[PDB]
Amino acid sequence: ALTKSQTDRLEVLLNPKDEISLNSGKPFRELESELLSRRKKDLQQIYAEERENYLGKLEREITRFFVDRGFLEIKSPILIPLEYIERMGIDNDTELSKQIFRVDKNFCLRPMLAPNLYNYLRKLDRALPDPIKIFEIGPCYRKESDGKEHLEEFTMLGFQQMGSGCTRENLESIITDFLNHLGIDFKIVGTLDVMHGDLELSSAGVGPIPLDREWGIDKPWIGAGFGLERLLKVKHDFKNIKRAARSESYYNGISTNL
Amino acid sequence: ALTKSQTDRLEVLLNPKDEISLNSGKPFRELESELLSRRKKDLQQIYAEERENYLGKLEREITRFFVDRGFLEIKSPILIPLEYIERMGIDNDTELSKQIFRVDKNFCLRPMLAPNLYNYLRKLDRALPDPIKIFEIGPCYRKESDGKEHLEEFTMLGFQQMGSGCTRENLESIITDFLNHLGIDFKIVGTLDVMHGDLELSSAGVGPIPLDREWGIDKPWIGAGFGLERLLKVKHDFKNIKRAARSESYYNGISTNL
Ligand SMILES: Nc1ncnc2c1ncn2[C@@H]1O[C@H](COP(=O)(O)OP(=O)(O)NP(=O)(O)O)[C@@H](O)[C@H]1O
Ligand SMILES: Nc1ncnc2c1ncn2[C@@H]1O[C@H](COP(=O)(O)OP(=O)(O)NP(=O)(O)O)[C@@H](O)[C@H]1O
Ligand SMILES: N[C@@H](Cc1cccc(C(F)(F)F)c1)C(=O)O
Ligand SMILES: N[C@@H](Cc1cccc(C(F)(F)F)c1)C(=O)O
Ligand SMILES: [Mg+2]
Ligand SMILES: [Mg+2]
Ligand SMILES: [Mg+2]
Ligand SMILES: [Mg+2]
Repeated sequence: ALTKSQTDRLEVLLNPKDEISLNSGKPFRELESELLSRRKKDLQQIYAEERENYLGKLEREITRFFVDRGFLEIKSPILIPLEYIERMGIDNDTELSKQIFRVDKNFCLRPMLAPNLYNYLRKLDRALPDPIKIFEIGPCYRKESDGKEHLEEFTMLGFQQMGSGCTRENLESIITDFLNHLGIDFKIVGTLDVMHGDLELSSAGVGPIPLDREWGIDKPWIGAGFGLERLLKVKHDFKNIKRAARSESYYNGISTNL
Repeated sequence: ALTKSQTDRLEVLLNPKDEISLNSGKPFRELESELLSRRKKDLQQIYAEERENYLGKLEREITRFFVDRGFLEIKSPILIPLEYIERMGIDNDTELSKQIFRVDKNFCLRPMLAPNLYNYLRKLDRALPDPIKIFEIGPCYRKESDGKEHLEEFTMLGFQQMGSGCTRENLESIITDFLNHLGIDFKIVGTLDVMHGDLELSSAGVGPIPLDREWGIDKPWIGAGFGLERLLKVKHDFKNIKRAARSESYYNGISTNL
């Protein structure tokens, strides 16, 4: 009989498509040696042929999608003024209020892209023709209870369109084309949320809303935010989102502790 | 005569290749209106035709280079254990000691890639054939005095090879092919530093060194780290590195305050 510790160890080495039944009579040392050999060969194959990181490759694929659909690629600060959080309407009695990683006195690691996107929409409206279409992909940070769907350090896609054409129908069409392009099953639940079963892939919004005024925004808009690691978790059928994270423990979902 | 404040404003709107002499008799309001029109059209052109962010595009170009030369693409945590800094030999009497952005009690924003790359070299040596070739591109953070060559939030390329072939000659060849591929003039000064005039583009190293033992490393290695914003600063002839940063004030080196 395998111990709980022994099966924890074998699960770390098990990949979702592996056709190995641990429940078999063979001893731990044999099962472990078999999985070690498979995971080493998986890494050798990546090293020999493709060599691209899941998270980076997904970011490049998403970037190509939105650039081709006419969205401007934004790269804005990750370390943002703490005042952006309050101006987002976030204070006591909101969950996000307590999830913020603070740096020094006046700064924090961004938990969301909306502040910087708001600022870019306002400034670019003075230069660019209607409608204004932008997106950003990059790190975001939230303090979280241990979860199989939550990382404290994750990667967010955010996209926003401002001006004409900002209808719910057009928003659902962007989401639908995007996730069909990636090959990720979903349902849109209606603000609106893009779900994979019980897992939230995205929350999306249709403006205007009263908050827009604080940011100097006075036009209709549509937008959404997606976690890339949740997308990888669904696409690759990982049982825990840690396999998709920036990590020293997993490479493209393969254990690095061999 | 233009005030210092007025010329500060016009310089924000001036692009390096602009053939406009501010020294001309025309009044501030006219010069400003002329530059505003040029910068707006520069942004319209980006929005119409390419739409890619300088920093992201450079990252993708560098990624393609190293992947094609056989380096594995790494994406590891940006928020790292504070213990990695001490184990790097960094304490009082080192500059970097005081430059660290600390988060909570046991963590910090990484100021360097060497800790995570060291850990990846050690773990991948159990799976991959010799030599082991990896690279990473991503955010790094250092507290800095105001500088025209320094950002507090920047982007670092790090690459490292471990095992056979780790000679100084092979290291200089990687650097030389890389910067000739990007079109960036340089000189190698000899550890070794890759300089553009007085601007340091890279510091590079040849192991083994005694520090390797703390990280479980016992093979020869070569590697280097490059700041992407310094590369963009040289390539685009920006007078201040802020034009290349993650920013809300500049898009591809064009002022967003129009
Ligand atoms: N801690 C996290 N780890 C991974 N992805 C996250 C995390 N927090 C948010 N996301 C993703 O980022 C998207 C935009 O943020 P948001 O809509 O605020 O998520 P959320 O409301 O916190 N969903 P949830 O925390 O699961 O109840 C979400 O739809 C998720 O896909
Ligand atoms: N604050 C910064 N802003 C932008 N790039 C940086 C910064 N700090 C380091 N870099 C880049 O990262 C590379 C690797 O880090 P490192 O060799 O430690 O730089 P460095 O020794 O601090 N050079 P310098 O700070 O200018 O005296 C450097 O060669 C720079 O190109
Ligand atoms: N509220 C989260 C997710 C989100 C939701 C809807 C619209 C956007 C955005 F992309 F338009 F910003 C983002 C965030 O701000 O990142
Ligand atoms: N000392 C810095 C830069 C550096 C220098 C030489 C080698 C590397 C590396 F890529 F091999 F890590 C990195 C850092 O650690 O990022
Ligand atoms: Mg949450
Ligand atoms: Mg949500
Ligand atoms: Mg320095
Ligand atoms: Mg140096």
